Amino acid sequence: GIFGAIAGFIEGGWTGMIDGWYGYHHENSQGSGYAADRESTQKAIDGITNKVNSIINKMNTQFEAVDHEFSNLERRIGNLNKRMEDGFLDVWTYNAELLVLLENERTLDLHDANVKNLYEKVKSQLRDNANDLGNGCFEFWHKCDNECMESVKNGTYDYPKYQKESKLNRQGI
Amino acid sequence: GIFGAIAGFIEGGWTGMIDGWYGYHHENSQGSGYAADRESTQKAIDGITNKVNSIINKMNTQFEAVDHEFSNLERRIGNLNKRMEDGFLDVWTYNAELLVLLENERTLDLHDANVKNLYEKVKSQLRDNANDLGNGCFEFWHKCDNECMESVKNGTYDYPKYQKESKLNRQG
Amino acid sequence: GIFGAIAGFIEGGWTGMIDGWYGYHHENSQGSGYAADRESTQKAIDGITNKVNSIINKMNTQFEAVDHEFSNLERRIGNLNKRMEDGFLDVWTYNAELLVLLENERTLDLHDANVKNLYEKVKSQLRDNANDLGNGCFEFWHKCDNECMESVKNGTYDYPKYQKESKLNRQGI
Amino acid sequence: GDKICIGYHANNSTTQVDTLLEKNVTVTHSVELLENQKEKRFCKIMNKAPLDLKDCTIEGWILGNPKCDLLLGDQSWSYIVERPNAQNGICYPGVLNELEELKAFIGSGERVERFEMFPKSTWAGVDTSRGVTNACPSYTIDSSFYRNLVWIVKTDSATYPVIKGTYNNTGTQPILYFWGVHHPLDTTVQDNLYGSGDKYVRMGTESMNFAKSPEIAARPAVNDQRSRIDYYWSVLRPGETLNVESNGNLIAPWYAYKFVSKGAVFKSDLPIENCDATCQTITGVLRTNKTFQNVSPLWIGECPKYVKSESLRLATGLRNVPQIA
Amino acid sequence: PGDKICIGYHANNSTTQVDTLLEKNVTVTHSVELLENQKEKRFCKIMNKAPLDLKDCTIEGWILGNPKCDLLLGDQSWSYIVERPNAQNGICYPGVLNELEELKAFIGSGERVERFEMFPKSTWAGVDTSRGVTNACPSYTIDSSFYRNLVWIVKTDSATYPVIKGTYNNTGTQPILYFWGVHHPLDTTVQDNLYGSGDKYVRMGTESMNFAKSPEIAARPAVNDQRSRIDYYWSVLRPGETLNVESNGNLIAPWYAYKFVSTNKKGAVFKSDLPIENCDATCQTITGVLRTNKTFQNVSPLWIGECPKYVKSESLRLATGLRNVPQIAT
Amino acid sequence: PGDKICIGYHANNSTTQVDTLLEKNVTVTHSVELLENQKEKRFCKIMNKAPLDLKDCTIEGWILGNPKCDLLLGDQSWSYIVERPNAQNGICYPGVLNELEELKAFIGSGERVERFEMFPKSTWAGVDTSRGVTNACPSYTIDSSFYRNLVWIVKTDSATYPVIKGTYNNTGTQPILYFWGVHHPLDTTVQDNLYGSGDKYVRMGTESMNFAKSPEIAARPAVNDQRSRIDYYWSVLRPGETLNVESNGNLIAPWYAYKFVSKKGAVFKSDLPIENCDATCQTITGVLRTNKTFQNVSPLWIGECPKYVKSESLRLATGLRNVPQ
Ligand SMILES: CC(=O)N[C@H]1[C@H]([C@H](O)[C@H](O)CO)O[C@@](O[C@@H]2[C@@H](O)[C@H](O)O[C@H](CO)[C@@H]2O)(C(=O)O)C[C@@H]1O
Ligand SMILES: *[C@@H]1O[C@H](CO)[C@@H](O)[C@H](O)[C@H]1NC(C)=O
Ligand SMILES: *[C@@H]1O[C@H](CO)[C@@H](O)[C@H](O)[C@H]1NC(C)=O
Ligand SMILES: *[C@@H]1O[C@H](CO)[C@@H](O)[C@H](O)[C@H]1NC(C)=O
Ligand SMILES: *[C@@H]1O[C@H](CO)[C@@H](O)[C@H](O)[C@H]1NC(C)=O
Repeated sequence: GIFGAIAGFIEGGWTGMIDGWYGYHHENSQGSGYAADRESTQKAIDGITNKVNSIINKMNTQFEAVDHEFSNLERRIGNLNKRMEDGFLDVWTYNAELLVLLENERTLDLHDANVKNLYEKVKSQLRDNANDLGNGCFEFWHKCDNECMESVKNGTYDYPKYQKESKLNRQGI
Repeated sequence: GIFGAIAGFIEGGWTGMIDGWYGYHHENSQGSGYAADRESTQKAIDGITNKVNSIINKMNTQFEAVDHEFSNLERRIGNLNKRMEDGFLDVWTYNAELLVLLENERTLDLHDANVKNLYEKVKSQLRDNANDLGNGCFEFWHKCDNECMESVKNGTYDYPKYQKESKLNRQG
Repeated sequence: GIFGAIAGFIEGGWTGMIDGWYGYHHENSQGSGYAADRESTQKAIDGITNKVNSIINKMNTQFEAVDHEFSNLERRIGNLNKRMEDGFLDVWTYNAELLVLLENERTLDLHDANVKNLYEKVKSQLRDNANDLGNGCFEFWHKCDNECMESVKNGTYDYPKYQKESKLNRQGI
Repeated sequence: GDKICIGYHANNSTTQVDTLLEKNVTVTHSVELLENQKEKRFCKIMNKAPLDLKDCTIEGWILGNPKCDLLLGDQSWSYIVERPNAQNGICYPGVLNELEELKAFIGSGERVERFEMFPKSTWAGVDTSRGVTNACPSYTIDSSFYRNLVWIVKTDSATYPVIKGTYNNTGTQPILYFWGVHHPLDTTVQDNLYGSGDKYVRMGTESMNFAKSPEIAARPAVNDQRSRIDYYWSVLRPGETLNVESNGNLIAPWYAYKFVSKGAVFKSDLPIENCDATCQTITGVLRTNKTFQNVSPLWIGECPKYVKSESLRLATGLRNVPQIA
Repeated sequence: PGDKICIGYHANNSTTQVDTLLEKNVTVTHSVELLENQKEKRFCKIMNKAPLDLKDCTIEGWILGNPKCDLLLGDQSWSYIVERPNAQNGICYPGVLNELEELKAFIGSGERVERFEMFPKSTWAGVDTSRGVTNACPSYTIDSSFYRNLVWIVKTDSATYPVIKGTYNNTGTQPILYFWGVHHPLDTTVQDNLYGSGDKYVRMGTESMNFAKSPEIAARPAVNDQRSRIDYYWSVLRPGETLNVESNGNLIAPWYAYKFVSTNKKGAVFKSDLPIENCDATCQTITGVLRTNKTFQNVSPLWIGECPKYVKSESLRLATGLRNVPQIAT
Repeated sequence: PGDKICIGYHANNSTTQVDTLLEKNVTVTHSVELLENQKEKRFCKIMNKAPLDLKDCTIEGWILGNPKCDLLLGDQSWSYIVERPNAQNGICYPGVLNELEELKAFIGSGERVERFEMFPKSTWAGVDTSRGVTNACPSYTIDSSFYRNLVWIVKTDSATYPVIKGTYNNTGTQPILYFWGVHHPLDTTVQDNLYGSGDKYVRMGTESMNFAKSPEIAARPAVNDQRSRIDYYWSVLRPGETLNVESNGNLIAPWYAYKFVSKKGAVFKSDLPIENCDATCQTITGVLRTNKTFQNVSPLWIGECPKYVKSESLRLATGLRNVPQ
């Protein structure tokens, strides 16, 4: 997709993550789970809701066609009315259909970007204390606690704290 | 942000950086301060200026209402004129308002991308001679001179020149 | 450009890469050459083709102007016809011209993105088994023959297989 | 070792959107913006019933064709429904002049109030009681006339004198009224009904003048009539006065309407039912919260925007890529 | 030397440029022009139907049967009409063709007409059919003639111009387009000489229509050496309808008329001097044929057939490839 | 402890906000308002050309030459017309100015008129040209006057009213706008006193125009103490065209007419002041002095104005999201 994450280097989504659009999956000696990142999810919900409402608001005008009759001496003005009314119909049908195609493209890209930025947020915290498997997964070189997992998620990961354990594990391999 | 830098991993802006949209904040034994990246700033200004003038240029035609008079036997054509003029009014009003909302979204994204690409430009210069902190900041593993800071800003940073000094501290 | 690859950290294009939009250039003891990344180019072709066909389809109505005559007591309705036809002419001229400027901006960005994602994809496979030379080029810290090159292009590069060799050479320098 | 992975939501949605780049994309969440569904009936709008004209056209109603008596009084309406096969209109053949403008003026109202504008006593020394025709039966009388007009004829013995009438609109509401001019087939019918000599119908107000005289000739038979009536309508503004003067061939205004006051006239066969609506189209009621609709551009009340589209579905969710089980 | 792999993109020898919101004159590797600006400066057949060339005749001259328009006389089938800007043969006896614009609109709507005698000269009794010709309306052979579709009726040697009557009942399934006139003499003397003394009228009716007119006698500035005028009129007798004609005098009677078939095409009346040739078109504009697959065109808003959308644009080039950044060679 | 270099973005004291599709009220560092909502409440010259202030006269009062409209009388050139809504001097003798709306549209298209004597009074032979005044059309100085561009022709003290005739050949370069009328007495007594006995007509014609009218005698309601009416007419004599006039009685003759010279025309109906000011864009509600692209002031304007839209504000972000510390 344009940021390359969704249906990209993260090949699939998670039916097991039901509480958010974007999330973390973890496994550790204490268990495993799928959990949404609430801030990025809620921000995205607020934006998309706003996009939908803005479009609805912008579209809330109506062009009104009319029931008027015209005589056998009014072919010109009768046709003028028909061309006028068909004209606005074609303009608005165009405006709505194109807007939908364009905004659907850009909405999917916004989701892709939010996933991508989440992934980069973790990768810059972990540095060489973890190994990039593919598919947006990292394997820690150290034991990573539930508390450690929460620290990666809320951006408080203490790299130095695990640097020695990590290096020792890294090259033992 | 869509590129995630502005109001993102770079949490705030710099009131101190007065002379540019995007740029650098350094700190060293000689002091600290701000410097705009001149090339990316001017390219964004050129782009945004073009966008504004394109919009103004495309919006340069006008539909003209007339206020002709209509008799008491001309209710239909009088109404035809009114609906006609109101119709073009509603299309242009829609065109202007929607374009401004859309373009405003894209312009903020563009600024966000320019910041991100600047951050990656530096990042790839510095390599492991510096630690990438979470926040668009890099902490050097070596003493970085005002001259050193300048070369980072100019794209002329010399990684091998500081590689061994950096290795020492990065491990020591 | 917005993703910063095209005319960016990769300064120029390749006239020699003739089979695709986005690609690899390689050099090794066996030889040197250009090869398109088929998968990313073909997806871009499908997408851009769909865009072009969508624009064409949404633009496939026509306002119709008419040959009608008006008499010297029909100044008002003659001007009404004129202002109406010109009105739809101006709306459609605006729609088409703005759409082209807009979509041209976004199509160049889409290409920029596909190049950057292809670059990042290789970068994350090679890790520290290769050295960034700048301009989107990596120099390997190990011998990388034609099958090795192919595996980078295929997404099946084996970092463990070459990690000892590349680590030894990284030291030697 | 321990894993942390970054990812996104999937679900069992099979609902698709299209994109400039890609068609048929399954997404986890989305909103349809277009309404394509309608109740095929007419309902009240603003808790106000529409006027069903039934077997009468607008002409039959407002001129008062004798067969249109069901519609005879005051009427208040939210819109008008005229059935396409309605057979009671202009029964005595002729042209209702500026017919299209009359239909638009009537469509812009919401109420009329019928009242006697010119009592028959207004016109002295003529006969006001013989003005009937087999072209205009009621359902019970083989020869009748419009309830809103009087076909004046000369008295049995006397010549047709100059008749005159005035009506002064001292009210606050405009008055819609009607008159006509009889064009006999023959000089014989002409002399029988009216005097010998040149005849005229003249009318005026502060802002309007009318003058017409009979165009005697045989036209093709319509409801057995080779003669014709030219019908006319006008609107007497509050404060205005109407003067009427004629020496023959006048089809006089009798009853008129105080007229009050978007309006609509729907030509349709749909039934009017005991129901309420907020959006009424010519092909049915929309009961919806959607932004667009493909039902009809012709409506009354507050309706969504008409477009030719089949569907306008906006992705709100992401691309749906659930695990293959 | 160390083994290399590099990531990059296509360049080519394209010198073709596009504009975007952010930047003008961007050279791109691939692009599509969406707008057509080329045309063939001629008229061709549409739906394999030839258009009607009125040549040196206007639309008025044609359907009234101006004697000089005999080339077009009769039966006509067309996909559109071409009227030359300086056609000389129109209304030869001066006067107004009433509701002209709405006539031109009605004719444009049609696809074919069949000429036929509507009222034979015999229909009118006690009057002289033969004498109605004028120098204002010559043919290309006789200097004094009259429109083919009308009879200018005159009273015979007797003082009286009698009441004349004519009926036509349309039993045919097709509307009939027909014409008549009322003659306005410059003076009372000409009025006396041509028609009976006293009040004159022309009255006509159908189930749906009425018409009454009397002569309006006055001297008017000379046109074609005539200070008298004719009021010309037209109407359409629906299928099943009957026409009654009655006149005291001053009648220019309908003689020949047209069975009229309306079309499912637009259709059009192009005022133009461009040549008609034996060619085929899908899209015919008033300034020429478009023979194109483009979405947009800048040739003309006026056309018949299937044309691209008209815009004022000079060019509408969509980028499809990417920025073209070829290596500099010296 | 280590030296640092940080990448970042501008912030500032801006409290100016924009809206986007995703978010409302976004504070941005730099922005531009594309819409103009301010105006000067007055009328100004346009291409250094003053508009025509009709003052206490309607367009009708002006070009028929109502006696109280004398200030207007003579040549005029203008950048647009201002008609005051309460102007009281219009058609002073009651009647209809036929094809009025179409006259108002033609006058609007013009930039200048030159008034000239089209038909000297001497043109009409055997009639009285000095008595055609009325107490319904007073000047400021006399109780009984008439339109300055027309002559109300009446019988010479010794009967009868003869056939009168006049011709004018437009040899000039410019179209001519002119006027005439037909008098419609309330009585046959007024008819006989002013004009002859006998059937009266008013006929006019050019190479391309035909006109014929005869009087329609009847009493209309009193307007300015007149139950008679005048039907007023206008036309345009093209260059090279000749006008023939011929009447028997009841003709209100063309006397003075206008050489008419014809961009964008404007007739503004407004009470706003005309000041000694210059402008490029004039709206019916005032001057726009502005560089902006859009305006929410009025759809009715003359000059080079911004495009009219119903928007309150159209502010484009140019800078970025403002996040000061
Ligand atoms: C049917 C008929 O009477 N035709 C006459 C014709 C008409 O009577 C006339 O056009 C109505 O006024 O008039 C013709 O003679 C013309 C003269 O009336 C006129 O003074 O000068 C003309 C040439 O300058 C011409 O002589 C005509 O128009 O041809 C004779 C025709 O038979
Ligand atoms: C026209 O023709 C039909 C069929 O002959 C006939 O019934 C009808 O009466 C005709 N119209 C008149 C007025 O004769
Ligand atoms: C390229 O530039 C020229 C002038 O600099 C201009 O006329 C042309 O429109 C530009 N090309 C486009 C629009 O692609
Ligand atoms: C805001 O900034 C401008 C330029 O720095 C300055 O002139 C102005 O005084 C400041 N405004 C305030 C907060 O008063
Ligand atoms: C009007 O004047 C022109 C030129 O002086 C002349 O040729 C033309 O005959 C005149 N028109 C008439 C018929 O009076």
